[PDB]
Amino acid sequence: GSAVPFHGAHQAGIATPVQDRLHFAAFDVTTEDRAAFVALLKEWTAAARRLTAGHAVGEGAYGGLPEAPPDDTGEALGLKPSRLTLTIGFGPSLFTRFGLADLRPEALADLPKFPGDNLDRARSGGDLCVQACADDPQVAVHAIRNLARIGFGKVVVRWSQLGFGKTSSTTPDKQTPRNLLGFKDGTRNIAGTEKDRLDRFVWAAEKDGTPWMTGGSYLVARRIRMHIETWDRASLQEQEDVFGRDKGEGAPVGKAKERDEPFLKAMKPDAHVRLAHPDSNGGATLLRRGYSFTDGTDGLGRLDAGLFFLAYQRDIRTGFVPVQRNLATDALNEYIQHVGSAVFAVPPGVRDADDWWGSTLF
Amino acid sequence: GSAVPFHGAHQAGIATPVQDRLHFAAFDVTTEDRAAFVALLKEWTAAARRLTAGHAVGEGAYGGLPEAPPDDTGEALGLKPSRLTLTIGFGPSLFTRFGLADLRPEALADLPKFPGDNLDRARSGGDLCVQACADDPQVAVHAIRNLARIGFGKVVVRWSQLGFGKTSSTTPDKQTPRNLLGFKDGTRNIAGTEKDRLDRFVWAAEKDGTPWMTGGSYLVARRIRMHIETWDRASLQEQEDVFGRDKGEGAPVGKAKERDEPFLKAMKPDAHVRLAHPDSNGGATLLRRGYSFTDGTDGLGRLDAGLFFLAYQRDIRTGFVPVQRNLATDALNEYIQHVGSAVFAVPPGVRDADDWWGSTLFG
Ligand code: HEM
Ligand code: HEM
Repeated sequence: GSAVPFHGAHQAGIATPVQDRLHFAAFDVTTEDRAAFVALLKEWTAAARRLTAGHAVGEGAYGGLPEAPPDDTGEALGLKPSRLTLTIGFGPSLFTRFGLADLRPEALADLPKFPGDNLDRARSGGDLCVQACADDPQVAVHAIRNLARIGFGKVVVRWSQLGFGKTSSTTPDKQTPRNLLGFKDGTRNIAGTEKDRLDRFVWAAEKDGTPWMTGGSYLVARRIRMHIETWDRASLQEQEDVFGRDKGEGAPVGKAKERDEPFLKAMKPDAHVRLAHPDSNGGATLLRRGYSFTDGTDGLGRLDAGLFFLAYQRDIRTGFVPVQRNLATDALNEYIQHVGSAVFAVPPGVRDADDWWGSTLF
Repeated sequence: GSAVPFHGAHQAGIATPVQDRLHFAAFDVTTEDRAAFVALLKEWTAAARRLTAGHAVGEGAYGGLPEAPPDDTGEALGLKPSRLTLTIGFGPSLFTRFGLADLRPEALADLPKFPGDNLDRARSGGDLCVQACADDPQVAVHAIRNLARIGFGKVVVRWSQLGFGKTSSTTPDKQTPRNLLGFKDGTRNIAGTEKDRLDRFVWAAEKDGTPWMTGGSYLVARRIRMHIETWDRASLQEQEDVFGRDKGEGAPVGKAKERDEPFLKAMKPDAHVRLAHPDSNGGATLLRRGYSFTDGTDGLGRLDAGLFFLAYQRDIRTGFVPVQRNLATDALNEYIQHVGSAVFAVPPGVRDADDWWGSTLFG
């Protein structure tokens, strides 16, 4: 139930241990006034310092003037911080406003079309995002609700996604979680303790060509539907061949333990792990941080199920793009469909109590 | 603790301790064959015994014949029982099948239309329900996903709702939870410790008129959306006046502590507590066991959030119906809308290892 520090060289919510719950929101900007937008970023930063420490925003949830609406909506009263992190990102579309066109980073690349894509335009894109992660869903909803309220008249919610359980790991010392296909997901990631790998593959550097982004990262979000009727009638051998790992232990084919290193040539040529591995992609490595979702039934007698896939990287052109291109022949494609997509530049950390989200850009 | 016993005179998940998470599903029946349906109830009961003890269904999630589909879909491997309870109920529409029309309980009453209802037919009704409650949401979802799979060809999923209450790892057991309006919710309820009040207000008795239902109960489910952004623009005073309790402590007006008994005359005439209180309703008293929901945002950017209201009672005609009728003028109506509804008869418990869900009805 402890707090995660809000200040640092980088934003929290990336290398941080993965929390149980997600509430992700994408917002579009409705004001043309640069000064008013800056004022919003500062007020949001102040609220975030309170929320991540388990305190109410502004003057509190009660005990003010009877005739005024309370500053905080009150539904997190008496709850612990619950490892709340709040991570902000800026979409490519933001850079068409406030005279920012020449500051759009080259590494914030638009994604190509991929075979099999069926993207819903209303649950794609966005001028900006807030990723709220916490171990308590009520704490995460409270944060998003209060930020949206503060932003009334300057930003609107475009789309949101809740994640009921994690399907990722930045802590290899702890149990790896399972996705809704029943396999462990997160074994070969980047750990929060691997400082050299984070510097090489995740954090943007000064030399990369965009000074304001130094210490930030780039985020790809993909909403992926799972064809669970089709999957659940597949044989055990079929399921294991798709991935290249066994279902029970999650060991590479032929080996005994989860964390034994894969031997790729024993896997089928279209196995997911074989196609996604760094050695198959010229060394390209990602930090995966996604969550499972279910949004009701599909209207055809079945549960809906999916995975909200989140990846962080130093450059979209050298991280997600080459790996997803290599997945064109993946055996997994028979059982999934990408139905939503967004990219964001995630700025550097808030250094201290006088700093604010986006200060290096504005 | 870690597990809740499955066997009993009553089904678990009613009077047993309230768990942190819900997955509620309504099912429609696609078979006309009574024997095939009974076979399904037996298979489902066997699966439920496994699930509630933290074991995989059938022969397991791995290690069988490579060329067969696994019996269990595998996403709960490595998790704990998590206090899972599975509670089954039968809707009025089931009793038009299998020759059961003369065994529908009179206490399983159809609800009247109430003022301001805006019910979505696709998220209403259903022949059957399973209420899955657990501390870990993946344990609850895995239960529903595997029951639906076992039943494929005889039942389909009509509608499904996820919900949340407190997170017990971080929040004391004695603290009342808050709903998404920021008010404490559950102060004056029937507790699972109150054996006599359960016998009076919750469990069906033999003399009530339907022998197969003795030790069962009746469930009303209402999906209630909150107009969150309108509520959040109301003054503190307006919010407190709507309920008749203060927001910080949750005490009745003119009192000091949450658990102080209310003085109804100090509240406004259309305050929610005043209208809902048993003394306003001829002594009618309910067991509330609902969960908050947040599904996402709608097409206008508004939060799709609310309360998935669940009430158990000895008779729908003397429990939910009188109380909800008395809320016709509730000040809360400005901020909520009922958008889904269903009613179920929840049979008695599974007595021992040879018994099965629905045995008193089917024989
Ligand atoms: C519903 C979609 C997906 C499922 C169910 C899934 C499942 C898995 C599983 C079970 C593993 C093996 C355990 C592990 O090392 O984490 C894995 C590995 C991996 N996946 Fe996926 N995945 C999906 C989508 C994607 C996407 C879209 C990408 C990237 C474009 C991706 C990239 C990776 C990578 C890089 C690995 C690690 C390979 C290695 O270095 O050994 N996955 N995935
Ligand atoms: C979104 C919908 C609702 C909200 C936000 C809500 C909220 C509350 C709150 C804050 C209390 C006071 C604390 C407590 O004793 O639990 C309360 C009490 C109560 N509510 Fe509601 N409620 C809702 C809907 C309903 C409905 C549909 C019914 C019944 C048909 C109902 C019946 C009651 C009862 C019986 C009490 C206890 C009164 C007493 O004996 O003091 N509520 N509700």
